[PDB]
Amino acid sequence: KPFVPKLVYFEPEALSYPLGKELYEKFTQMGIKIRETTSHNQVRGIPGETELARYRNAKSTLVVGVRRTLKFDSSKPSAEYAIPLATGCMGHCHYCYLQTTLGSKPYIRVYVNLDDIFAQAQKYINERAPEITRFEAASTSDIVGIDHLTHSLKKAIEFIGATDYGRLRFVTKYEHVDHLLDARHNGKTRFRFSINSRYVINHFEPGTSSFDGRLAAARKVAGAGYKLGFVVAPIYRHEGWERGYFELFQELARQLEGMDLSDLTFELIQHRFTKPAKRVIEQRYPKTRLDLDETKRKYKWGRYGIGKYVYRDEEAKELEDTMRRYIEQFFPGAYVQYFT
Ligand SMILES: C[Se@@+](CC[C@H](N)C(=O)O)C[C@H]1O[C@@H](n2cnc3c(N)ncnc32)[C@H](O)[C@@H]1O
Ligand code: SF4
Repeated sequence: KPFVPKLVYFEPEALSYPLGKELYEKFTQMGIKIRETTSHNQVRGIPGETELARYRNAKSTLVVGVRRTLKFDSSKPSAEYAIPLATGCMGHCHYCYLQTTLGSKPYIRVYVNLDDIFAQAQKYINERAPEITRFEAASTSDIVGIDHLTHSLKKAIEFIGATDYGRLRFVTKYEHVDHLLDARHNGKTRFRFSINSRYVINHFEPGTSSFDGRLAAARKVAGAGYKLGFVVAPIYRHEGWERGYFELFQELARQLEGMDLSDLTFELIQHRFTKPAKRVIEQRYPKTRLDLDETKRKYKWGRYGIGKYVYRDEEAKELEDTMRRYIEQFFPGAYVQYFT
């Protein structure tokens, strides 16, 4: 509010880059505890005697490192590629799918070699030009929520804005967007916000900005000329979900009335969870009301990893049809990019 870490790790090589140097100067000036780590993927000594303590303390830890990977992962259906600027999040969403992603770490990571990263991005753009290449910057982090510390996203926005065939997009649950409002985005960045029913936000999204805060930020970014979008996710069949999601879209329309919404986009993602999710989530959030009963679900098998549970076809279809009705009612001429 906005996020500031209570412990910072640096890779020694990180100090060779402007961002690493800048962050070391900032955090030493603030008197924050700073440690050294050989790799940002191998961070040792995070305080805590229990698993819950170590998890919660990791969520208050920042790790400053060099990105050595290299190839960008695909990010379909959002975008062609995930541009890697950060990994991890300070938020505590009970359902967060990043918790059980292969190789995910609970701490927040930021990468300092932006020249390298943007160079590789340009390479991907050139490989496909004159076709457009889209980059997702919040695939494995809340890149916006972290950004006031680094301005790495602001730099990426302006990098992409300068390109002819590159486009950028990202989604956030945080309202701390003021430093991004004067960025030279050149119309090539889609600024999105995660929204949900009152039930889901109140019960499952602690440590994030409120709905009203997210909408205040949305009006700001739209007013600064960014393309605006919303991601309705996770779509979760809680008791009274039909009316809950009806009221979401009704309230969303009221909070955006007056504004031009001719190019507004919606993305719909149903709640999914993996086989190890129940054990992990119940350890980290003992009092959660999140239902992870796999017997009511359909399993989608993994390809190179493990798969996940989604709602059954009938219930998934019901969710999709209902969401599409609401968007048609309150946002005629808004585009629904996908339901998954
Ligand atoms: C990985 Se989230 C990273 C970006 C940012 N920190 C944010 O929260 O918007 C990206 C989206 O995915 C959703 N999401 C998270 N977990 C799940 C899930 N388990 N099932 C279904 N959806 C899940 C979140 O609500 C987001 O809309
Ligand atoms: S804000 Fe996004 S990345 Fe952070 S815990 Fe919530 S879903 Fe996960």
